Amino acid sequence: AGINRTDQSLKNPLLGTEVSFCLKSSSLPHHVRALGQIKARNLASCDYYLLFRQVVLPPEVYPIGVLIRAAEAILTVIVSAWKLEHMTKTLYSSVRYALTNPRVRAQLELHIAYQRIVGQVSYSREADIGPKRLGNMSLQFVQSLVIATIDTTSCLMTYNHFLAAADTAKSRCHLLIASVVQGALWEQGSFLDHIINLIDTIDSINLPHDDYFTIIKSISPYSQGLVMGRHNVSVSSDFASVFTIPESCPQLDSLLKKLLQLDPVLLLMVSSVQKSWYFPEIRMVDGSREQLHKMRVELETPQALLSYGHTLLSIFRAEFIKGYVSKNAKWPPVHLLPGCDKSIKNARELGRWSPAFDRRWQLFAKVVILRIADLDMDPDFNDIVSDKAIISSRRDWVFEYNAAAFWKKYGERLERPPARSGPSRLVNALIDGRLDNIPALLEPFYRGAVEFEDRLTVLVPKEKELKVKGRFFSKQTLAIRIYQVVAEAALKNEVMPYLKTHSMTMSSTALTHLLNRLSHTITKGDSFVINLDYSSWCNGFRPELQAPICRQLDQMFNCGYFFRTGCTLPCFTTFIIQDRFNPPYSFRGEPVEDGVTCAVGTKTMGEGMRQKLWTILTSCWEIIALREINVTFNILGQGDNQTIIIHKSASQNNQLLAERALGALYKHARLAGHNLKVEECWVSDCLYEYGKKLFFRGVPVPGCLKQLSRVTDSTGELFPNLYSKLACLTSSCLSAAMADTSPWVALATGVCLYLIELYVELPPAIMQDESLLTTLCLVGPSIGGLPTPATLPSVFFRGMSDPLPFQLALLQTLIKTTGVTCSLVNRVVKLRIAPYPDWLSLVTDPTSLNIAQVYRPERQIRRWIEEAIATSRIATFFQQPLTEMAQLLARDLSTMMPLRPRDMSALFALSNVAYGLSIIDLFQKSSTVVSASQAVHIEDVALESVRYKESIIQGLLDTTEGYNMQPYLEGCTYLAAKQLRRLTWGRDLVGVTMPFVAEQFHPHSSVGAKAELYLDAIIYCPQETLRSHHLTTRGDQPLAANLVKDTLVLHQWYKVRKVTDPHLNTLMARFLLEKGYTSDARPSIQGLTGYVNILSTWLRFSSDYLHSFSKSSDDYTIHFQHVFTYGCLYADSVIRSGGVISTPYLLSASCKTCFEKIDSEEFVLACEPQYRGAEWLITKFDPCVSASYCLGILIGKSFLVDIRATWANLERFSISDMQKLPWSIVIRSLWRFLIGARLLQFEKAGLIRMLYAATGPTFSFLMKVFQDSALLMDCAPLDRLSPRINFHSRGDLVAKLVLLPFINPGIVEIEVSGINSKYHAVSEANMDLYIAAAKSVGVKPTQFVEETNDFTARGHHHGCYSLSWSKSRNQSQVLKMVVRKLKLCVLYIYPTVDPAVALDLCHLPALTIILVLGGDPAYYERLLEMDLCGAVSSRVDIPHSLAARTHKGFTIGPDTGPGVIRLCYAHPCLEELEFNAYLDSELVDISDMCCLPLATPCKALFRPIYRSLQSFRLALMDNYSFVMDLILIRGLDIRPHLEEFDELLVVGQHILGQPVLVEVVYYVGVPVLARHPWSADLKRITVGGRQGSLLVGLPAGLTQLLIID
Amino acid sequence: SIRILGENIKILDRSMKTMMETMKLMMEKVDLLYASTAVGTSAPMLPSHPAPP
Amino acid sequence: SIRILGENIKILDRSMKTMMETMKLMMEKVDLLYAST
Amino acid sequence: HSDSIRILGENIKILDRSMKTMMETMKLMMEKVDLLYAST
Amino acid sequence: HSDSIRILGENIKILDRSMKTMMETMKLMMEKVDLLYAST
Ligand SMILES: [Zn+2]
Ligand SMILES: [Zn+2]
Repeated sequence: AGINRTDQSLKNPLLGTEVSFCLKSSSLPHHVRALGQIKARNLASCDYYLLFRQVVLPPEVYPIGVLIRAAEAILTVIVSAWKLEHMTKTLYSSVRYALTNPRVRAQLELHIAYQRIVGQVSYSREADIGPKRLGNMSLQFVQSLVIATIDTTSCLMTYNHFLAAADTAKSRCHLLIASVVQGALWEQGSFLDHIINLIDTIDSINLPHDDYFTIIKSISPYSQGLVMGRHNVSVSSDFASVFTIPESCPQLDSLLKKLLQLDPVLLLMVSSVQKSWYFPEIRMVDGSREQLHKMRVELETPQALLSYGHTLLSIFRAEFIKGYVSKNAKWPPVHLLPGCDKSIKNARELGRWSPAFDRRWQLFAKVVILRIADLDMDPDFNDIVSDKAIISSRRDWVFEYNAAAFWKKYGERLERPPARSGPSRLVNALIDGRLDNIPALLEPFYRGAVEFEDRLTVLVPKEKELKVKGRFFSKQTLAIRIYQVVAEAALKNEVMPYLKTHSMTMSSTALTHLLNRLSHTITKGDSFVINLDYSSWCNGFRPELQAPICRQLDQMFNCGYFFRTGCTLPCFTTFIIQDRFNPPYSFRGEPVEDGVTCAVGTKTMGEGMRQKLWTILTSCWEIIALREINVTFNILGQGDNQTIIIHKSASQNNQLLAERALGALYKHARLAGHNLKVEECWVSDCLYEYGKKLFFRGVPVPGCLKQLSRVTDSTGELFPNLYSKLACLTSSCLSAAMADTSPWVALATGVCLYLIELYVELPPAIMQDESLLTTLCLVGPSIGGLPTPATLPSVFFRGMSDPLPFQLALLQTLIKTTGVTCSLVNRVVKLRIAPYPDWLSLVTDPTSLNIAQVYRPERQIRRWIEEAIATSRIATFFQQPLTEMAQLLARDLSTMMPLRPRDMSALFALSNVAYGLSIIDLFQKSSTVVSASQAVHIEDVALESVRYKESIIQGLLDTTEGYNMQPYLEGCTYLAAKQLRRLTWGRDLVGVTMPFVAEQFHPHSSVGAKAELYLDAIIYCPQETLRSHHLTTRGDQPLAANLVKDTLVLHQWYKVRKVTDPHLNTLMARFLLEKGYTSDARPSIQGLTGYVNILSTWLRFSSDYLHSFSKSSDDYTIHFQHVFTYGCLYADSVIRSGGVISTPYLLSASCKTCFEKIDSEEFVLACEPQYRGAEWLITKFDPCVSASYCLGILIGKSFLVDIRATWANLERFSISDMQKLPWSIVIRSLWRFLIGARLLQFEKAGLIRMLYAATGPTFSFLMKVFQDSALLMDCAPLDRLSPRINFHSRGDLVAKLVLLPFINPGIVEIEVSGINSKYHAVSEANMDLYIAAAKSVGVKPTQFVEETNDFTARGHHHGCYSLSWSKSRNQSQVLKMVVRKLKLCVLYIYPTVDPAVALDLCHLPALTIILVLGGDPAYYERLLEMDLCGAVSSRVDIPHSLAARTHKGFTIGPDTGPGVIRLCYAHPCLEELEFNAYLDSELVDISDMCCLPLATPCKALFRPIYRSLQSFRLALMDNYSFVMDLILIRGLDIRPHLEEFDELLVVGQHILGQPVLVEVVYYVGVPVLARHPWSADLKRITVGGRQGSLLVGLPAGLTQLLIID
Repeated sequence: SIRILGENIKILDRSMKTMMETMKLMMEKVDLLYASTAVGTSAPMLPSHPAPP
Repeated sequence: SIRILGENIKILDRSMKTMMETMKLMMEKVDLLYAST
Repeated sequence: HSDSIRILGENIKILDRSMKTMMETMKLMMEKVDLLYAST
Repeated sequence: HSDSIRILGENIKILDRSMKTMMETMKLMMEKVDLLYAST
């Protein structure tokens, strides 16, 4: 009758309340059939774990050797598709060894038997199925209850307990397979033996279940306590000694201590697994009362809580005002309180931040933040869609529980539980028409009135969490979910970038910087890292001190009583406990509060609710508690777990500082409503966890034991089938490997469970043939087959990729390597094309083809859900099928002259049509659990399940082919993908071809490579030999209105490249008209994947593709993050295989055809649209110089904040477009910002201090744009400036160039006339628009050779200078003369030479440079970073230099060797021979090569010391004028700058005629400068190591500097 | 006559910026007692007036 | 100069309108403080 | 200055009407906030 | 038209008087609301 045994995997809580109902006082027939099958010796529902330990199976009961050989074949094809023969053996030998070890094979054949029984009882309407033999037990299933008996002892359980047994065998299949693979893929030995001993120990504990599972829960905190108690050099902690593991189980204590003595990291990985053993029920009778109590505990008096919360308001106002001054660069309005400090009012009027405000937060209790922005009522569309189910109202709570349990507990039938009572999905009820008007939805929340149907939260225990009393997650109503999304988006968009604590937690660059501050301060050991884990962080927030920071948040966003709703709303919502077959009693349709099954109103909201508020609140109490004790500190706040860097002060020792800090934290956090024990909240200097990743001394433990053994709900929103079981396994491996799991272990486990899932749901005729299993594995979802964990490269890379060449490469490797004919592949695939193009599936998914596979679940999809919601503004959305307008618009887009599906999808997403299709797609894929499409219409889709099983049987067994895929699979794969796209769509597709990067780049090693053979390559190089410790410890090298705005962005993108199409502009105007805007024109606008990034801190890389693709102005279809990630994963795979990365390697191109230039062609639409607008789907001067002028002032305001501590994120721009921009205007705009700023005495000191040294992220960016400098020569200030001042280094040159308005008024008056008022009015938000005009209209920079001294034969002496300011000039002089003497076309230089010396060898014309890098781009990056003319980028042969390890010619850099250039003399060109250059370990006279007349010179020659004296006299005026200002600069110690000015003074004193003293007494005071003392206040400065027209027009200070003493 | 009166309007504006700040201080003391006393036995709270965004 | 201070007195009126709307949002919570206490 | 002075007087008069209404609001809110120690 | 300028200048003086008597009552309801928050 009723359909039974719904779930195929566990997604429900585990209580034997149904078992207690069957065992006590029942009369229903299913309890009668369950009581009749149990034996006399019956284990209870708590003791199901004792049954399955004793279960031995008759060995090799399933002949799964076909699956073993298939796993070896599949994994061989996968890891040969990446062309990796070393890591293949460590996978298939490990997979074989798991399938050979008797305990692991016993668990896996147990799992095959379990899931075969599940697949034979899933959706069985028959009440009792026959007894089936599993191992040695006999299984019998009645209703939702399972009876298992081994020999004489039976165990009655629910079907969720049987699924917990099945998923426990599945979990141990995960854990043992991943343990054998990890022991194969990690340098320490295989811990499979320790897992077997741990399983035997955990199964051998004969204790009562609650204390037993307390041991199982506390296996991880006690292990962390052991690691702490062994490795706390700075502190002493009582964290380990509380847990009773030595007293309850001596064997497990011995095992844990043994694991401690082997490796703490491996102990943490073994501790990290959650429910790989038997699922520890949910323990409602004690554990739920614990949780419902932890929620509502009261720990502190309300007066102290409110006083401390107002102190939190003081610090939050101080931090947000600091953020607003730092970001908006102007002050927010400041109150004038009688009793306010006058310093705050003076800081308001001056417009600058006071350093004394940091340690004095209390005065900010008088000063608030005025309204700065408006609240966005409509939410972001992407974050509402997934990862959380809802309840529709308060009437939909009865669906989760069983009516029979309510009948046996209270005698009632739970008010019709099969009543649906509205659509239970999130987004189906969201745009149902009730709640589609989101501003009117949150208008009650804007009023603060909450609907009675909203206030209900369902608390659900989750499978696979190591806690045993049951951690619950929050499941609220739709309106509260929309409220949470809007509030968290409003905090993330605006509040977090201002706050200095949480701009770290949002911005990835600041997160990297703060994690680096974590890493350096934990490796030095000076600053301690406390990990303050709160047991009830989600439950410790109170109504009295939630200290919600919401008050102020409400005033800044121009709303009233919106954010203040979200602190009382923890107490508004009624919390109920979802228990399977254990319902809370219904009073009047609502559950009644008992303290066990339901708690009507708790003082907190749950987990994941009000997260963004509560993180800032916790950070506020940590800032107060640590600034009352005067320490320096940084906070990372994950939420429930907190990590604080605290720096050691000189006043207190480290242990005393930490004990005082913990006393202060306990005192203030007790006033924060979080009463903390020593065992609950603990100090550390080694262990800290942020972002759900545990670090011990900066070593992250691999999560491969935890997230691989992590099951989701699965089979959601469809009929149960093989296709989405394999696709859901693929998504589980994806979500594991994005969140720090090794992709090789995840891929191998996915292959093994893929083959097990094939074994469960296929007849034995298929399963006896190895070739058919391999070919069924390697088809993929894109071309007409089953989804596989093999077929996504997104497991190894970012989210966006083109799967199609990778699918073709997997098939090609299947046909070529494994002995399978192509006709067999066509038999498996059966390629059937659609007769007509379904263009909507192209514009929604660019990579999707026109073909229709039968393995995909064929629900009606487009209209079935629409007919369901029509039967049950919903009319305006769904009276017209939007696929009609979508197909008409996309047919019009198909009449493009070049066809680009990315551009078609972009112009689709501009329309309201794609908004309607996204409404439809969320009605298709709601991502809720079971309750919207899995539950609805279940009778007619069980027949579809059997039909799809028979269909895959018929398709696999029938050898009749579909379309012959041999023409596609022959030849190259990118053309094959494009031709398949043309053949299924009827028209060729351009712009969507992203080739497989391993097909594109196939790695080798530099010692295995030949330089002239090998191609253009994007490679790495390590700094040390790497091992297991090097994978873990970090290294040196670093790591709607919006629719209207995007419509304007694409319209101005059309306008900026100067293309006008009447059809395209007409269609874009139609888009503006349907959005409600009448006017046609409106004037308005190295992180990698994180898993493998730690290895990349030891590695170095750059974009070395410039010899094939970057030299053209056209862009290409190369994604460089994917190339870098592939190189990191190859290094990671070689390390984990057992070898080491000592020799640097290479990623060289193998498929030269596969690189596709994207066409520089605009698209013209041939056909006018027939859309005519909708208006129902929505309810309510040349640009190059302006972009240059915005770029200059943007660099100026970026440099402005660096002296206070890029700023405007300038690093997210391509270097090529910046090189296209004219940089004459940028330098004038950079100069004028400091004139317009007029900074005070203190900031001008920092401008001198930090920029003469090579420091600054903005400074490094402006070096990066000037890395090749044709921008420097074409700039009109700089050819004038180069005679004037003495540029010392490039770091000196750029710093002098930016600070010229501050240091010299003379240069300002030359360029003061080039000011324009309308260029001030051009905003920065147009600049990233206008840089597109640089891309197409803007010509490339000339890359001109600013020729230095070419040194051929003889010539007249012009000075012959090369780094004469600091370095030994003769060292580079003799190198230029040696390479001209040898007449080398090709020159070799080792990285031991100073990079500025090997810089000057690249300015010689007709000299190809092949540096002996051996793999290292760092040396070439340094000597590219030293140039000022850009000629180094043209004469260094990067593919020959970058991949060559050994010496192949004349090498500069070895100290002694064959074929090695190594480092009186009456020579006119050089006055002396400082360095003797030896060739072939032999001395050769250098003097024959002399100078020549030259062109305009690069910055190696230093134009001021050349023949011109008037510019050097101007320089002698300028440096004394600099020093007179800098003495007057307050807080600036002029020791190095006085030394620079004194070097200029000695260079002047050679010309002034007075004798030069070697040591000058040089009395310095205020400013006057002379050797003789003018007055007593002058200070002696010790400098060692040291016509008449210049006297005309000489200042009096230089007259003092003229005469000695 | 116009300029001295314009200075008086500047005094009006300088006091008005202070008046904008006084109320914005003075919400945040009863804001936290509305936050505080939310003990939530049955949790009904009825706000006074509707508000436009 | 008359029109400049004419707009300047109008923005002074707009600020008073916004303060009145915000201070009536202040009213809705002491009313529920009389019920929650 | 036939048109500017009259509308200037009206634009000052509308603020004169507005600030007395907010003064009445301030008196009403003073009446509300004197009940705070009547509850606590 | 300088006579109406003097009339609206007197109105500016009335606006100044109203702003001062709003500062007074805001100070009183500053004091009362601030002495609320210590007791709860
Ligand atoms: Zn190719
Ligand atoms: Zn250069």
